[PDB]
Amino acid sequence: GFKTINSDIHKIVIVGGYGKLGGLFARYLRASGYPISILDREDWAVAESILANADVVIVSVPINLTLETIERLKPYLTENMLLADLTSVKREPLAKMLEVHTGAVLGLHPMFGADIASMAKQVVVRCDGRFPERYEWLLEQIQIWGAKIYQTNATEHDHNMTYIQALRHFSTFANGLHLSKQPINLANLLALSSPIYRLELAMIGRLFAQDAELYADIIMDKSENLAVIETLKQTYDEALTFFENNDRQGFIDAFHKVRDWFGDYSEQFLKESRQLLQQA
Amino acid sequence: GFKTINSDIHKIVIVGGYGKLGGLFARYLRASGYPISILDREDWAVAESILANADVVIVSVPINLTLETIERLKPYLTENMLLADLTSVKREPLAKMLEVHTGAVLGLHPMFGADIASMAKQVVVRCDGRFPERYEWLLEQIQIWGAKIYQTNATEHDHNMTYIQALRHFSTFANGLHLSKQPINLANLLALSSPIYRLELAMIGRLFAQDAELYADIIMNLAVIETLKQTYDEALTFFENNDRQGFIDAFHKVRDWFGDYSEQFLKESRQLLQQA
Ligand SMILES: NC(=O)c1ccc[n+]([C@@H]2O[C@H](COP(=O)([O-])OP(=O)(O)OC[C@H]3O[C@@H](n4cnc5c(N)ncnc54)[C@H](O)[C@@H]3O)[C@@H](O)[C@H]2O)c1
Ligand SMILES: NC(=O)c1ccc[n+]([C@@H]2O[C@H](COP(=O)([O-])OP(=O)(O)OC[C@H]3O[C@@H](n4cnc5c(N)ncnc54)[C@H](O)[C@@H]3O)[C@@H](O)[C@H]2O)c1
Ligand SMILES: N[C@@H](Cc1ccc(O)cc1)C(=O)O
Ligand SMILES: N[C@@H](Cc1ccc(O)cc1)C(=O)O
Repeated sequence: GFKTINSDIHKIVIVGGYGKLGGLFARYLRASGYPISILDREDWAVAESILANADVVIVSVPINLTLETIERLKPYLTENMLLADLTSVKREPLAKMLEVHTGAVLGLHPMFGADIASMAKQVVVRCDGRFPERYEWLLEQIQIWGAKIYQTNATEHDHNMTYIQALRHFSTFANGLHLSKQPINLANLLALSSPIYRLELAMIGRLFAQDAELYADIIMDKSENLAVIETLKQTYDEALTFFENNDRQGFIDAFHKVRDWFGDYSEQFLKESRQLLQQA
Repeated sequence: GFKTINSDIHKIVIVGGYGKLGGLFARYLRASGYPISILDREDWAVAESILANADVVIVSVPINLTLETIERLKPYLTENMLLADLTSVKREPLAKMLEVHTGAVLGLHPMFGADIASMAKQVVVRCDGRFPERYEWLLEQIQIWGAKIYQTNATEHDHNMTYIQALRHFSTFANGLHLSKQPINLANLLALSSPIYRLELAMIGRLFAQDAELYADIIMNLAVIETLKQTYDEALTFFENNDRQGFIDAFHKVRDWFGDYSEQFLKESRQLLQQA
């Protein structure tokens, strides 16, 4: 149960609302006192009646269907409505929402999966479209759940996701792929693993419990993503050289330079990770 | 304070005892009622008196100095002593301990760093050298502190460390190296990061807070890192060829290799972060 920030909101439609993320937001919104209607894959025959008199429309469909879904909403949108999305990429969905709708437009990116037990300390990225004064209530509602909002423009958002998501999930993918080809039994590795070592494997394996299509569409979104993963391969080759050459001091010098780049974050991360495992 | 499993142990010598791991073991053993003498980098001129009447000698020096350090102990060792190590590699240190000492010999590998706040649920690998009946007390003592003992031979230990340590730390090293060359500011990435995404970066940056020498010696294994290089290529090909279904099919096959561990790891990681 959560405080209802805006009691003048009488109907919220979630497009893709039987999905994992859309469903999660539907639950949180219902628990905050807002009536929710769902428009999912088999409901378009009655889109007109589902969307009729909506105050808010939220789009949470597969990345590769998002832009066509936004266009499909066009005939049913009225100017008083808020149009928003939850998509992992922002530049193109935000531009498309602003093109199809003349009213308030808000881009969101929840930086978490649908398996969260609570919204406490989870981050949602805010990219303004139009009329932010009309949707302040929704940003405040999300914070009532305990989430934190961070604001960027949609282009900067996607630029940062190049590193945060495309690079990182590509890398984890390659690590899991590699492990899967090795002549080893995972349970044998786990028996020798203390908590930190178990967590090393968990951070790789947990990726594969999720939807392949999500990670495919994130990584494939733009040519900057291909470019950054091509450079990861070049760096892997550079790192390898130290071990082929048995150049222990070269490795150490590089390790020390990388520590200076992290700065005090290296020691903070060591501490945070230890505390995470100690409690648990 | 921990229960003293064996009250007949009157002197334990830790070679490398002012170090991070040696110092940690010295603190646990002192707290378990065992008198500790330290033999560190400067102390070899008085090694005769340090090692005199020792019941146990534990080696905890840099990996690259470990075998020559064991060799250097031979003149001060007597048959009744227990000789043991904490080294991250087991096959060469164990053999060299069996070579220079006629008495009880035990190989240990603590699977953790010195910054632990307790031994609860930490793993120590056990590789028997000689006369395990003589050192059961110490295996029990370590468990009194809350650690788990897992037993293997030194060859199988070393084989598993290829994957658990060499592979994983090399890959984390290459990822931090790569990140350090990107046109980004870490604080800015962190401000967009929910707890799971902060942990993605934490798991890389925390490597670099530790001793570069340790990871250099552990990694230097080459085969598995060279094959990782081959897998990076296969993975990249999906994105270069815009082969989405290929990627999805490969992702599904990896999930099947992890089996139910994928979902268990998703749950464990969620729980770890929610507790925080
Ligand atoms: N699950 C996550 O970790 C996560 C995290 C952040 C953002 N997102 C975003 O959520 C969206 C994907 O949703 P999900 O991850 O919950 O996956 P999902 O597959 O579980 O949900 C997607 C839903 O959209 C529905 N759908 C498909 N075509 C439709 C159509 N034409 N009209 C209406 N509904 C349609 C599906 O039936 C499904 O219920 C993407 O925008 C993605 O970037 C997901
Ligand atoms: N630190 C870890 O996370 C970790 C984990 C598991 C195992 N280990 C093992 O710990 C051992 C020691 O490393 P540490 O991590 O505590 O690093 P460290 O540098 O803190 O400790 C090494 C100690 O050995 C001393 N030393 C150097 N040369 C010596 C010599 N000739 N004779 C006696 N002492 C000497 C140093 O002065 C120092 O006090 C290695 O065998 C390593 O594999 C370390
Ligand atoms: N990467 C997150 C889930 C997620 C996926 C895609 C996103 O856009 C955001 C979050 C996790 O593994 O838990
Ligand atoms: N890898 C552990 C520390 C460690 C290092 C070497 C070892 O042999 C064992 C454990 C960590 O990052 O916390």
